[PDB]
Amino acid sequence: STLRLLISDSYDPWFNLAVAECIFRQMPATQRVLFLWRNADTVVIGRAQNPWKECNTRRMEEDNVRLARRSSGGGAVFHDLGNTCFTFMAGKPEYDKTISTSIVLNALNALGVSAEASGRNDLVVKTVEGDRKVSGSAYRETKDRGAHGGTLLLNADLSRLANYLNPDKKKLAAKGITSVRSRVTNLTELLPGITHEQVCEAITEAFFAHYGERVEAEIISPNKTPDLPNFAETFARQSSWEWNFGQAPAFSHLLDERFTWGGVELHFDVEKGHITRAQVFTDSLNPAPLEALAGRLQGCLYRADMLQQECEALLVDFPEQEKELRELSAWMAGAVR
Ligand SMILES: Nc1ncnc2c1ncn2[C@@H]1O[C@H](COS(=O)(=O)NC(=O)CCCCc2cc3nc4ccc(O)cc4oc-3cc2=O)[C@@H](O)[C@H]1O
Repeated sequence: STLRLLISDSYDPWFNLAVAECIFRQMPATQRVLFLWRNADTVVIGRAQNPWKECNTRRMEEDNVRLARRSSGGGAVFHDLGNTCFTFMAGKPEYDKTISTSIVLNALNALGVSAEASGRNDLVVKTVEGDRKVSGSAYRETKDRGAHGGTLLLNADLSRLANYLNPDKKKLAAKGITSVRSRVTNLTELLPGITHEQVCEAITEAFFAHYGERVEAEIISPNKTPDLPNFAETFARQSSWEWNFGQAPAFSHLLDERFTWGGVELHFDVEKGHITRAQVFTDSLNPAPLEALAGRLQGCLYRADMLQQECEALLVDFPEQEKELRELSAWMAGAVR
């Protein structure tokens, strides 16, 4: 056949992405793939985004909310079990992202909701409060293939959506794509009790309709590594800090705090998750260890656990300022989460 339908029973955002990443390559050029999946408590960012800048990476860590960098573009979005994800995969030149959008759109109309796409990749319903966003999307192409993945806000926690997508005021000069903040709502406010299964059928039946074929859905299990080319390597890298966080565009961070022993200001040049340069500005009466720290951060990870390593390594050479340095390491680690 020409079609392929995949349903994920895994909620690991890293897992499902690794599946697409393995389906996207393994896919025969003549094939047309639909992928239906969900994710439990995650903030998903695009390839060219800065996690610390686009979402509350600190709040997520406190609350065990995973961060995932999708291979496609777009902005930062929050995933929750009331958030349905789809992914249409075709080959060029047959591939068109408007086709997929219409399939989803037709499917929505089959359910009794009347929405239309807008912007670059939104999907907005007309409500009493006006226009509300119930979906977004992002795309990925190569020389011969294509992939249009998107969401659908069925019954996500809108509170946690706002809470994690509202980052701590940080002082950042960052390259990359920034998110386009829109007003959102849940479809359950429109079709009370709409579930993930009900939606999947619509998107599936609309997919089967526009193509005229049918196929039995292939189910993926979480308790088993799917039989895919280099999945084990894919799922491993996709899950790494070096990808989700490291593959952020080059940026800079300005830090400041007024301690009782003086004020300290830090400038961080970060690239591939690594501090390429640290500069200290202080009015402390014993600035020698701080000017020394500035050098010791040459190449250090932009992460709270490695900064504290370098600080507890500094205490050895400068034992007199043990008190002052521990306050410093405590603050420095909390500003980079
Ligand atoms: N879950 C949500 N759904 C819809 N809207 C949401 C959500 N959370 C917060 N929002 C609100 O709207 C804004 C969307 O911002 S945005 O338009 O820049 N950015 C976007 O619209 C990007 C949408 C990305 C959707 C997406 C597309 C994908 N495409 C893929 C394509 C290929 C592949 O292998 C994997 C893929 O995985 C994907 C995962 C995905 O989550 C957020 O800032 C927030 O105010």
